[PDB]
Amino acid sequence: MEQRSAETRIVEALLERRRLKDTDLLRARQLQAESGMGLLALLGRLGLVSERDHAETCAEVLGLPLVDARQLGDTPPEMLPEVQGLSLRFLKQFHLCPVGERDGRLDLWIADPYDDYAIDAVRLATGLPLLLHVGLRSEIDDLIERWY
Repeated sequence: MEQRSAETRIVEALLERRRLKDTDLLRARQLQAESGMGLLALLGRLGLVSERDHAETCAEVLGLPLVDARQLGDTPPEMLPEVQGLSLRFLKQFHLCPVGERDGRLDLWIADPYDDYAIDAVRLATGLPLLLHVGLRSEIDDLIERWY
């Protein structure tokens, strides 16, 4: 049956013949991520979908909570050292912010909860399991400047 895209299988053949390295792909993907050419992100940037409809619909489809900026404080809470792993630059680029730990889990406030690239970058850098809370992109961005 269907399993992988044609492009995935071509990249894999190239990797097996060592015409690509694992390292090439981490970099390509990083660049793809920074391009902002995802579908919803681009619709947003064109003015065609409000932050709120984006936020609400994302929450709803993924069965996630939606957190208002008024439900958070004006300084970061105390958090396990390795919210390092997370540069302020990374937070701004992907519009997300760690806002808490209860208990082993890191609460992550995120504008694009469908963005597995960014969520897996945070899982990896942090080594903590995540709990996802959706917010409006601008609210998250203001929080970031405000705390950091």
